[PDB]
Amino acid sequence: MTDRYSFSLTTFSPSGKLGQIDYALTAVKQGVTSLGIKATNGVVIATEKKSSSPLAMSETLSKVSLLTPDIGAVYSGMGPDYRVLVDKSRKVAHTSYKRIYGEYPPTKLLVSEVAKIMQEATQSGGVRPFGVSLLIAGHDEFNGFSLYQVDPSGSYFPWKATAIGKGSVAAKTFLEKRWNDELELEDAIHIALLTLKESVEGEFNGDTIELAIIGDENPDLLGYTGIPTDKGPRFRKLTSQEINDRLEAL
Amino acid sequence: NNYDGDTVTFSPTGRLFQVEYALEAIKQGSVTVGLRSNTHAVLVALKRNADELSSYQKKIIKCDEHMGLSLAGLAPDARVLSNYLRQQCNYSSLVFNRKLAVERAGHLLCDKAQKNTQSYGGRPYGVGLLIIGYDKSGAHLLEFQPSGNVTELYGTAIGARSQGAKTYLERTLDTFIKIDGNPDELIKAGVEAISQSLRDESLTVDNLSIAIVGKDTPFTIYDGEAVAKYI
Amino acid sequence: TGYDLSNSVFSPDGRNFQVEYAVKAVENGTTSIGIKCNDGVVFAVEKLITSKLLVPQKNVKIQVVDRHIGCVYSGLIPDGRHLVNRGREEAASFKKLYKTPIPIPAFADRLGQYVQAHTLYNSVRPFGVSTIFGGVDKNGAHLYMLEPSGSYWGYKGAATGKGRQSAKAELEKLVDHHPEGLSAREAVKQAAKIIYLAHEDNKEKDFELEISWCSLSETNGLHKFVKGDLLQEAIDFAQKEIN
Amino acid sequence: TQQPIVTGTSVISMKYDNGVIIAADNLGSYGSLLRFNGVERLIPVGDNTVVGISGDISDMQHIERLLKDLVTENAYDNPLADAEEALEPSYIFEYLATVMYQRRSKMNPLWNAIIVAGVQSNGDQFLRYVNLLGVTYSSPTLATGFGAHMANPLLRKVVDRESDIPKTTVQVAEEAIVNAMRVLYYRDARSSRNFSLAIIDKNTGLTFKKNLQVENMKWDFAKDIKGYG
Amino acid sequence: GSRRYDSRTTIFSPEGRLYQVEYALESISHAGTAIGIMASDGIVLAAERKVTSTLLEQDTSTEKLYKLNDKIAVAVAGLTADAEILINTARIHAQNYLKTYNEDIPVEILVRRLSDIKQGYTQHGGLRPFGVSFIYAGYDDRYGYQLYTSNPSGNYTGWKAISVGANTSAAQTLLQMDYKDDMKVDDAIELALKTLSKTTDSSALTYDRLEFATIRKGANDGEVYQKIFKPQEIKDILVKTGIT
Amino acid sequence: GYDRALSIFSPDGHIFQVEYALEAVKRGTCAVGVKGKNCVVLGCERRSTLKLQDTRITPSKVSKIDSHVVLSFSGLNADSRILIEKARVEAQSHRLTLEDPVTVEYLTRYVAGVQQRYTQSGGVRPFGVSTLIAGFDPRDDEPKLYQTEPSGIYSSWSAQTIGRNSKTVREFLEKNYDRKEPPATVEECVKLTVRSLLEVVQTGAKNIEITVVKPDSDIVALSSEEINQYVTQIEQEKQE
Amino acid sequence: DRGVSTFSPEGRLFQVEYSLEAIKLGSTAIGIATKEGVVLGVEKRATSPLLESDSIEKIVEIDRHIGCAMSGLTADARSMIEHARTAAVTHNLYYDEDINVESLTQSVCDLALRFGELMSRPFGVALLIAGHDADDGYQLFHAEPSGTFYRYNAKAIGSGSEGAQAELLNEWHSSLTLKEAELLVLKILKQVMEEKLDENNAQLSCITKQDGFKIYDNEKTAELIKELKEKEAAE
Amino acid sequence: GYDRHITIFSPEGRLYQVEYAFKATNQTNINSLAVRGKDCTVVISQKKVPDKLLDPTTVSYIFCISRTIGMVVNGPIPDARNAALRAKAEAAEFRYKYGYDMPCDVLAKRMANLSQIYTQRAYMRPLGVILTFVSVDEELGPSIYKTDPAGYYVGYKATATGPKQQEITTNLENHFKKSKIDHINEESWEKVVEFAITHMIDALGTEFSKNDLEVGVATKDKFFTLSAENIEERLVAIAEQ
Amino acid sequence: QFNPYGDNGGTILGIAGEDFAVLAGDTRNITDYSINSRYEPKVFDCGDNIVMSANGFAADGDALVKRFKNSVKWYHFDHNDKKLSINSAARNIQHLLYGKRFFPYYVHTII
Ligand SMILES: [Cl-]
Ligand SMILES: [Mg+2]
Repeated sequence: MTDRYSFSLTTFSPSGKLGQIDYALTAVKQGVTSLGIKATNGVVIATEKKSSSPLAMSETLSKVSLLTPDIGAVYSGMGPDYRVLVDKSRKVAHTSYKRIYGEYPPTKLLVSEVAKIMQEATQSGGVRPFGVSLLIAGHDEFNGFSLYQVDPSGSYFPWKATAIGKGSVAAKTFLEKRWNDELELEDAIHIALLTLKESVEGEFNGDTIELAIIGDENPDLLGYTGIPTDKGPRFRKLTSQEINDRLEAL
Repeated sequence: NNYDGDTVTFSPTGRLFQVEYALEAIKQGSVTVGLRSNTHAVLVALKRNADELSSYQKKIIKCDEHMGLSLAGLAPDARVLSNYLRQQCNYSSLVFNRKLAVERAGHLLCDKAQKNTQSYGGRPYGVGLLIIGYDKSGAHLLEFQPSGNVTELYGTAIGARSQGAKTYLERTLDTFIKIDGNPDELIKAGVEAISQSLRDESLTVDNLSIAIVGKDTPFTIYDGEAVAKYI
Repeated sequence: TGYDLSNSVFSPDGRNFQVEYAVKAVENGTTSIGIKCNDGVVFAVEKLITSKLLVPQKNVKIQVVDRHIGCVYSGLIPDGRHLVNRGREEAASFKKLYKTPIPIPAFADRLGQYVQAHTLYNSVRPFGVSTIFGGVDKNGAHLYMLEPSGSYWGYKGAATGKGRQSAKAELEKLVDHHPEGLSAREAVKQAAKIIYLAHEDNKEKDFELEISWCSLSETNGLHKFVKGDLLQEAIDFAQKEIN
Repeated sequence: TQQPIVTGTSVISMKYDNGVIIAADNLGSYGSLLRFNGVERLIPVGDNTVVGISGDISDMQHIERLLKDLVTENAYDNPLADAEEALEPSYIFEYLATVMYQRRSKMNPLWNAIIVAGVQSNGDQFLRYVNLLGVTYSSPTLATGFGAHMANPLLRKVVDRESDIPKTTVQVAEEAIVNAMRVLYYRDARSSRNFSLAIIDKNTGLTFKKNLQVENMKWDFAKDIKGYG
Repeated sequence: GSRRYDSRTTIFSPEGRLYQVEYALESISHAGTAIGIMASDGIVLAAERKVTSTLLEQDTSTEKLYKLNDKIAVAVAGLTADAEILINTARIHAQNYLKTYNEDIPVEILVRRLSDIKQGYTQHGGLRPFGVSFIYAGYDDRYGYQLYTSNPSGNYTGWKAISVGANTSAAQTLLQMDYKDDMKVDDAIELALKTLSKTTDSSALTYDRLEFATIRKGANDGEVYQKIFKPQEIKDILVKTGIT
Repeated sequence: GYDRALSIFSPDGHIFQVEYALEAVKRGTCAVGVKGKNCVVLGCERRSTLKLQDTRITPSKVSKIDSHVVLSFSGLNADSRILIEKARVEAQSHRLTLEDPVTVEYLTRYVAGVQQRYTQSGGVRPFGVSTLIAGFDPRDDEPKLYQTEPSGIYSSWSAQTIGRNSKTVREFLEKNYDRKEPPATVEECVKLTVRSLLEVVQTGAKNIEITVVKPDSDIVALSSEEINQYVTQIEQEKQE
Repeated sequence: DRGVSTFSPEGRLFQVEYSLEAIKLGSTAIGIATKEGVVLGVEKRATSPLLESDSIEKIVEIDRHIGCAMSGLTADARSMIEHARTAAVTHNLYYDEDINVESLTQSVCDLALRFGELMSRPFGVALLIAGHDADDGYQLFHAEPSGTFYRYNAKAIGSGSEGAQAELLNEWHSSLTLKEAELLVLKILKQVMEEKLDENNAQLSCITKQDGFKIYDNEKTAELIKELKEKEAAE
Repeated sequence: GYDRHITIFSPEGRLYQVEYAFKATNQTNINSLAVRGKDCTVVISQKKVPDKLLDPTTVSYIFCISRTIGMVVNGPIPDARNAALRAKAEAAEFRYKYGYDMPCDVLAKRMANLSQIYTQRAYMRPLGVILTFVSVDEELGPSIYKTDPAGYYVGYKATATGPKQQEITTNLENHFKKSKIDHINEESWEKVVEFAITHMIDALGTEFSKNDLEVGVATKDKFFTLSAENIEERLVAIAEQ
Repeated sequence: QFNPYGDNGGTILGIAGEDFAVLAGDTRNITDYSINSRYEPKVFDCGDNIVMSANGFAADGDALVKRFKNSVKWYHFDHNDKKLSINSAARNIQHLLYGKRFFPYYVHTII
């Protein structure tokens, strides 16, 4: 046995293209649409819960994932690749930061670590790139609210608002017309729901849409009282009911 | 064809071509004969020279006081396999105060050769061996192929033109098995057997190589004027 | 195409062609069988006499694992030996940790997982043998047959090699005609017959019969070779049936 | 490096004209506590060898398992496993001696003294000793622990040198062994009355005697002994 | 076995060229242009962000210009993710040197170390090379202000003015025409922006499409300051130099 | 680890990876070595395709391995740094254990050994570099000049050139260098080295580098103006 | 591509057979064994007149009683020589004696087939190993990259080998003197060399029991070349 | 075209080896079904013994992973047993390290993560199996979680796997559209097994004897398989109404 | 604490004549005040006309002799059945002993 694939499976072609990265981006393009919008007092990330079967319980499949109490992530592309990246991202937030500094990493640095893992799958021996693009939203004390995109190459870029996957080209145009620097969080959620309706074919409700925010601190979700400086997570996943309430004022 | 690039690949008819190509190296090698009675076991080997200035390549290797072999094919591979036998004979003596059985020696050689036929990167051994020995169950003769197949025989031959000597032994089977307590007559039968594989060349004093092991006879090799008696 | 050049590659059918090619090496080998009897198992094998120069009864093919398991195989003989060596390591470590001798189903899976592991990577070749094996444990007699893919099942009777179709037909008759079961001594006799009948596929060269058995009453649940008078009796019974 | 916990006392043995005799009691001591009263310390290997072990019992049970595995391993691909290629006493001893010396050389000994008694293929008597240090020696009589100090002197009166072996019958040899076991019971504080005895003869084979007791004991003279002066 | 799938990333062509290095250089030629200009009183680093969007958060964005320590910075051309791997290694090397000798690492030593890492990927390991070219702008007390470049081959060279990425042929000709040895930082700022303005594939050069940085001894007295320009500060210097 | 045999034999008995490494050397800028009676000179070509270069800080072509030995090269620049580093480490290791600096031959033998090793080790390609190693043995006034190549063969030379258009400058040296009477002075040796490069270089401006090594660790690099005076004097004699 | 340890359909290792082709391109080396000593001679073959020919080292000392000549990719020989020297010295350390010439040769040939996917390829160089020991006297061996070694009364390797070997076939007899052997190597080298043979483009050496292994001076070889010329003009 | 031999992306962003591993899944020609009751989870699978020489008691594609977790496999037996051994090892290790019984959904995730690795790492091939894990979880109650060669997994109200999965899937969909609940509203597991068998008969259009089926049942604190005689009693009850 | 060494007593004597040599040793083996054996051979014929005795701790003594006998066997295999001379045997034994310099063979050896 032994892993005898010690060589790169991603290489430069004569034209200077890294084929496997391009092909990974193609897989992301086929993926279901997900988006992110940044407001003055928050960030929203959203996607469609494309259920593979109606017998499947789509609540058990989480496309929007908490990475830290103040950082969340959504994807477009290959779901299994995303799931393992979330596991690695959660762990690296502890091993390379919280166990050293006693606090959770700022959004930009956690993104940097996730990017590094994705870059290494593009150069290391006997592996293919990750077939996902991530949208990571978060807050931290000194940088405030932020939203980042991470691609299969390991490249990452900050956004005011963006979309990835199936109908990203149309969705980004829709966001350019609606986005301004004076948006409140509720306004950004409203725009997110409007944008996402265009790329969804079938049912459009709280059970088929997954949406989370990075906003105010939620002391009710902390699980303990008595420490004034601990005020709770800024990441909150919206319920099915909370989404449907905002679809009436749509 | 497309399935002979390495030893890890079966062909569509379930053949291992790299092993078969290693088997071909034996057929190119010089002839060697093995035969035994109930008291003694004999190796006879036709040594091959490069030219008239060169020496004749040695064919027989001693493994222990009671065991040794003759080779045909890649000589360095025989050195590796014979060295392994020397160690295994030696381990048996040191640890268990026990002379290694010839049958068990065959089993160890089989398993060593097998590992090189199922793994990537390596290659099969390119040599065939005839192992003789005398242990607690009497005289023995073994034939080793680098496929892993080891066989216990009364007599045999391997190398180029080995079929002639093998047919002779098949006729003489009933006679030479009965040559008990007479080492010279058993060697005579082996020399007469290897003669059935000669063409153009004949058995000279520096051409012929003989080895014998038996009841009260340690494994000894005869070369030079020691084999003139049998020419 | 090219899906058959490397082990562990799925073809567009969902097949591993290298494993299927290993089966061809098994089908090319000599006939070997296994019969499950009332309180044990019997193993038998065809040994082709390539030449008069082969020493009779010396080139033993059937192998013992621990003291209660017998193993026989058809195909590449060295591959079978390698698998048995592993089986012996597995049985030893089991008995080391758990004290009791390895049960037959437990032992079957140890071989099965090891053979299956040789279909997971292109750095290794699949086994070129189908192995028939079994014995007696605390829950009684068990007979198994294990293929190059790692696939194995329990059997009432089992056969592999060049004369497997002939053997299988003969084994199927025994299952139908004996629903209550077969005795150990009967199974030895029947095993001899089936190898002799299966020898029609290898009729060019004459052969040597080799039989072994594990029985609770006849061998105290230990693996033993059939020798001397009991072997000759089974040969005579076999020779009488072909004529 | 360890210390022995549960231990077995003397193993005693001797040669006679046609074979060898070996014996050992059935006690497992836990320091001064006579904890376990049914411990077999003579372990037969085939029909031609008996290995007698003293010292640490946990290590004895490990050695017992090695010998059991040795018999299994010898039978593998061996048609003559019950004949010409059976395990000899000399093979079993050399194996153990190797293990004992290797273990002392890693500073992790099997805390035992071992006597291998048996008869070879050619009828020759085999009797040899090995211990935790890998030290080996042979003699017409051999004993471990207290047996070395008390049994050997008695057994050496029967067979003093090599030439006394053909003159010593099995009846005389067994008698001497049984008497030695009684003396050890009188004088060893970590011994028991119950013991096992094994005879390996070139003609009659292996005879293994269990549940033997020390008998014909002299205690009556104790009644007359009064005070300390 | 596995050999079948090996691209063999570390071999020579019949002409004695390294295939993967040459192809990595082809990749870099499509990246946004980065320019470095060295003056007597400082160094300028200018670089063009690739076809941006109005929804990109520019003030928190960094794709081109990175700080290695207080005295050394780099402009990137190529795969950003590849660059960040090397950048972090270089930052560690600088600190290792500072811990060992209690002096800031000389610019060339840092450059040589990174270049040797790149070289290794071309000679052994069977991995693809880093698709990155760097411009190093730095200062030390031995050689003063220094500009270097390195590419995927691991070769590095020193420069008075240099460009990497897209349209380097055109950019280098324009720099070779207007560069003089007695030039000052304020003049070099103007040259760097004028060169990018002419070589750019975009319709017009604006603040949102640029990253800019200076290394000046314009730091109060006998010390060196690194200035990574803010979006508004790039907008101001574009008006000052008369481009917008 | 990556173990792939990149340097292997071909049916005609050639190792193509080693031969292709020589083609990389052919592409490299020309380097020349000439030994006089009491000195060795190393000349090097600088391609003038690169202006706006900072010559203060740009890696110089000639590298000191120790105070008494120098190394120049033709081929891949990045590859040469690895050989230079290893050579410098071995020079200090030799001083540490033998209590004497390396001989020029010993240092050459070491570097050549490294180059050879990379032609039959798994997972590695040969160095695309040939070197000229020059200097003086400790307490010895006999000039030394050696050459190495990717295969790992090495040898001593009265005069030698490597790199692009080296065939031409070797032609020049073979007719102009007399063994019975080598360049007796530093001047004569430098002049012959500049003359040899002027057959190939283009302009005699910043395209020629010259380094003179004398006995007892006396190594100096000539400046632009000093070399320019040789360039001037050569062509003024040529106009006749 | 294909394995480095692959067998051909004829039963030969591709890489070993290909390395033998590289050895055919190498410069000529000749060895002759006599009862008075073994002579070793090589063609230097300088690629240019500016190359100082005395730095061409194709004859090498392994120990006092064992010498060695090479032909083929001579850079590959350095690690083989290193191992040979180490094996010779190590055996003297372990056994307080000289090592047998055969045993030294066998140790060198054990390296040959240690290649795969250990070194990445076989050696591209053949060696003539000459020496003396008490048991078997004066000996000459031919060590190949196949791992095989043959003893020879006389042997030529390199580009002019088959022509030289045919000449050695006729000329060698069991009563040759050392002086006769020296002239014979020079004669056959001169026959197969491209350039005209002299003391600067050819090199001689020998091994005797008394004096051990000695590389001949250019002045000493020059006299033996002059002695050769005169005796050929004598008939 | 070596992008079809190992798990690297094709130009369309596809992994052909993964897709072909899905095809290997149906090589056994066996259909399985899983449903949830109030207090239980039932799994049924077709059993086919084509050879008379086989011991039918050893032919099985249902595995007892832990005391609480059961696993049915759709795919070749060697890969099935590979997955079974690993799942057993993982479930035991979990209990040792974390002091409580591994949940069904967590084991599914773990095996799915392992499967994901085989789609990303080149030297390891995907296993040609679909794994359906069943239990009565102490927190989530009756649970069905299914894993495939892509590394995908999800919870199910009910599920079906095999060549004729679509027919069974649609049959189950139509039932849950009527009842408007996420489970079989039934007290006893015996009747939930009867439901499972009935709806398989309806979907496939085939009758079953006691030897044609294989049944696994998960309850609180144990998973077990039914004997041929236990299945016979189930078949009798179906026929009598 | 475990003591890996012991003392088995015994005495040995080697004398070199003009054209002969003798190596003598008593046959008694002991521990403390007990006799283990009255006849336990201590001087051994090792082949090639060499006799050897390693006196002191008998386990180490037996190990050393066994390894030297083995070294003679492998000397024959490796060097064409050449006779191992007494001086060569002596140097070889030095290396066997010094190989365990930091965990010595507790013996005094004579050949
Ligand atoms: Cl996991
Ligand atoms: Mg894979």
